[PDB]
Amino acid sequence: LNPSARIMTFYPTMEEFRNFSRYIAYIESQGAHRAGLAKVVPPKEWKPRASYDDIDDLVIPAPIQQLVTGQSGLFTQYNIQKKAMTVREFRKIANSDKYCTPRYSEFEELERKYWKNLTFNPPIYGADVNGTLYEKHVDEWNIGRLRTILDLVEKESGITIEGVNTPYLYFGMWKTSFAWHTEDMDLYSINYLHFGEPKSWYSVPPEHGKRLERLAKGFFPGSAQSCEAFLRHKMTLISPLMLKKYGIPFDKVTQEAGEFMITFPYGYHAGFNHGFNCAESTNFATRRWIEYGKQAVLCSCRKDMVKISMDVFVRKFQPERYKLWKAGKDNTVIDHTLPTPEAAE
Amino acid sequence: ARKSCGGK
Ligand SMILES: O=C(O)C(=O)N[C@H](CS)C(=O)O
Ligand code: NI
Ligand SMILES: [Zn+2]
Repeated sequence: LNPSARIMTFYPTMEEFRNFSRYIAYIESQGAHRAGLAKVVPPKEWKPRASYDDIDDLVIPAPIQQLVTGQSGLFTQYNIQKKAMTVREFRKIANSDKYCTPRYSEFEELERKYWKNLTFNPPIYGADVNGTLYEKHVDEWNIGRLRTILDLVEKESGITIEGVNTPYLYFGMWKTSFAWHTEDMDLYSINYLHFGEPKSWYSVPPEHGKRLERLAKGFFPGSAQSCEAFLRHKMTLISPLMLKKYGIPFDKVTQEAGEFMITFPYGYHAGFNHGFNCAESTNFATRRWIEYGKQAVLCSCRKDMVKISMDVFVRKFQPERYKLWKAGKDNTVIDHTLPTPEAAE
Repeated sequence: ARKSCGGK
């Protein structure tokens, strides 16, 4: 199923849309996960919030200015911390003639401009804001409470990891970027574009992720020497033309306001914002993720990087392998094509 | 620990 591992789009009915975990299992039954990324368009009758006009005073405590350095499809992005600002102020800048989206016809045009201009006129990204724009009463696909097994971390050990088991908000402007990465602990992430201009994505199938890694180590050998997991630093940008040149399979997709993107364990992805917009995101899990989390290769070189104890997941969901794993003897080989166990239905 | 999207 989905042998091309191309990014799939889904249009669930409200009935199917109601149960989050269940629907993720469904799209996995259709091979969605093979692409590393999937889009889900909500029922048109569905909205997370009534009006966004009341958020103008919302504080973005730590905007970052993205200074990209490099050439020929290979870049390293540096972040400059900026003083806090309100959504109102941020929007002013995003729409200012200096930072506004350029003119263009077809996305392919805007895309060529992004890759041409990204090292010029460093933009400001309204990233990693703690919070949610969901109304408290919305029970479908609520990034605040998705009720997946990732909830076990909090339930068991009381541990909160912001952005991972709590929601983040992202206020983008033209040419703001997210570098190539998989999620912390190779989890899933969910991303909802509340409003504004599009967000475009690139994705490498999990079954090809190791090839991207090898390519990246070759391009940035100093960085790979210093840390195995260096891509987790989220500083590495690589153009689609470069992927093509080196024969890394990938697909692209553009996410529009009102649409969800789902990323899947060990799906590498990267992208950029088209212009002023706002997205909400967090991580989540399924039973299938557990083996990924056990095998995730993590950043060594920075302190306090996100690390989740798998012990609770292995004891609960792999009791038969628990002693083996604790002994370092668990040899399980991940098969990226296999759907989550919940898809039996 | 926190999730962070940006390099440095
Ligand atoms: O939702 C994601 O997995 C993701 O990579 N989001 C980035 C933040 S790292 C973004 O929207 O810019
Ligand atoms: Ni991500
Ligand atoms: Zn590192």
